[PDB]
Amino acid sequence: ETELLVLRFREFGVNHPINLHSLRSKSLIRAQGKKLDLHNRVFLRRNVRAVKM
Amino acid sequence: ELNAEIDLQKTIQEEYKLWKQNVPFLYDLVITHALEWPSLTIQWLPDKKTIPGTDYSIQRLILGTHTSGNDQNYLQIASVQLPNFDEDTTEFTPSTIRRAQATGSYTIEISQKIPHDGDVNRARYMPQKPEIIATMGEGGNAYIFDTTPQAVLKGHTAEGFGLCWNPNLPGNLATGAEDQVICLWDVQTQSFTSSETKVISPIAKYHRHTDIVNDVQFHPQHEALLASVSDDCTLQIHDTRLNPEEEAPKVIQAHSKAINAVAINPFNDYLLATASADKTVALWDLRNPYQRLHTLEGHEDEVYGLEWSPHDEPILASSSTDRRVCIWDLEKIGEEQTPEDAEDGSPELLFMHGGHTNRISEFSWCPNERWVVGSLADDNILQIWSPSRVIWG
Ligand SMILES: [Br-]
Ligand SMILES: [Br-]
Ligand SMILES: [Br-]
Repeated sequence: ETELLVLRFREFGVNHPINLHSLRSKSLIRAQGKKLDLHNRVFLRRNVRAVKM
Repeated sequence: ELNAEIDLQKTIQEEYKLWKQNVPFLYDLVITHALEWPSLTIQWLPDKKTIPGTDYSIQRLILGTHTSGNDQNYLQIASVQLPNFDEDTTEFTPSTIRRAQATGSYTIEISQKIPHDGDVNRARYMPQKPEIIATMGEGGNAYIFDTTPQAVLKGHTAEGFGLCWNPNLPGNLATGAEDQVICLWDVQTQSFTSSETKVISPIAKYHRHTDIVNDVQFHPQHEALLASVSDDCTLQIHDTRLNPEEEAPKVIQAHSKAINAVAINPFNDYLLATASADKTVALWDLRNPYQRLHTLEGHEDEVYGLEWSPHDEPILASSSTDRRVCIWDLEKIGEEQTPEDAEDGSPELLFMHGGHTNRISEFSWCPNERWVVGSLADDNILQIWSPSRVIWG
């Protein structure tokens, strides 16, 4: 006694190991880039765009 | 407080309506089913059978009950008519074997109901012998059943939820409970008859955690490595060959809040995940164990459930009291996003399942299908779902 909310048949046709040292550096490097871009800004980017327009 | 409860029940109703509106654009398959009793546990059994003359296959789920009153508890096996919805998983050439449709009707029957003593806190089939199921039951006893009780395991002095078979040593079992203890067991099913219930005592007891032991798992490729996580905020790695009185060879302060689950990658022998009350999943390299690889952020409340995909090394699922099951793709870690895309969260958050209207109890990846998950919540609803191949392919 089951409700089928959606069924979409998958037609015919459409796996490398993770290097953990590479994952660790990508995690840390992305965190550096996201603190520089987003955290405690020193000016509002929208201010600059308005003045340059 | 009354207002909080009103607002929460309102928010959930709106969320569920909004989800249903978007289900056609999110999934290739969604099946819902109201169980007679809510279950605390779910696990797909390994077998799938294409049924000749139909548009479905039969696959099976291990469920339990938790009545907590004066009603009888049961270990249950449910049989699901899984519709043939995927060209890749079914041999359609014999055209007695038909393709399923959105208009089709598919059933779920309780195919086996075995009386169980107390809440079924967790149930797992022995990998080497799938007819054998271990449970965590009343007061901390663990129970063994032959589905084609056979034993009771006495050692815990409080109920528990950690339970795992050793995939490289048949009949070897580890358990962890709210008595702060981990017990190791040798379950020889040879002894089993059908008449009597054998009483087994532990082969070893670990007094290494200082709070509730929430989860244990053996390494898939090392018969002596046991991982455990606890409300004491530690992840611990035990060598079962060593003196139990000794400390665990490694104790990792993995989170600063309770750790509810541990999951060891089935393809990458050093990759391990922990799920915590701090709303986060942490990833670890066992070779470099005191420094976290990465933090998976996105859940809005405590994380309790955690299971790697059995088919794809970088794919991980987690569940939370935020009523979501999330699926993460480790290969996307560190990518950049447009501001609009970032509103949905980190790039490695691949998919979110928001169909449940209560706390999620447990989920289980379907081993015989592509990206199919069975998940449970407090309100007796079972969901069997599969995200759109457009998203993950
Ligand atoms: Br590596
Ligand atoms: Br401005
Ligand atoms: Br297991």
